[PDB]
Amino acid sequence: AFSSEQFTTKLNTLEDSQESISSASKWLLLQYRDAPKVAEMWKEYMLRPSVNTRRKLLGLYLMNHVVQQAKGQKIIQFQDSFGKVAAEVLGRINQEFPRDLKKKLSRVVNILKERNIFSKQVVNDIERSLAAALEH
Amino acid sequence: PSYSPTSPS
Repeated sequence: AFSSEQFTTKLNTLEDSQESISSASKWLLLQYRDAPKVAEMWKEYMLRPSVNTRRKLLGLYLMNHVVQQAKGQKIIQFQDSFGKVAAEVLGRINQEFPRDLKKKLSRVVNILKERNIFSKQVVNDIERSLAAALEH
Repeated sequence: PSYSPTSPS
């Protein structure tokens, strides 16, 4: 019935190619039922010290994809679930990722607030967390 | 191939 590590396995079979991310994103977008489940799993995975920066950045791309495409699907369930964990994950990666990677996530999170992907309540928390880490 | 937010698919 339920495939074990169905989400985890896909995260380890992705590439930095849009054709790859889209293949997993479109697969997740059809199963919005597990929105809160994949959201916490994503969060937990990126919080694991066993996950190298390569995998962290890869998983981050999948999040941007599903939350952005969710606008067309009109499924706020994804944005809601991923939004509450995004503020945490973004705050963590922004304090561990190098200069070259922080810049990449900057444009990723920028488009999220520019396109009003998440609620203003959490959006204001994400942007402030990024600035807080810059307070030394 | 490089992934950018403006080019997801």
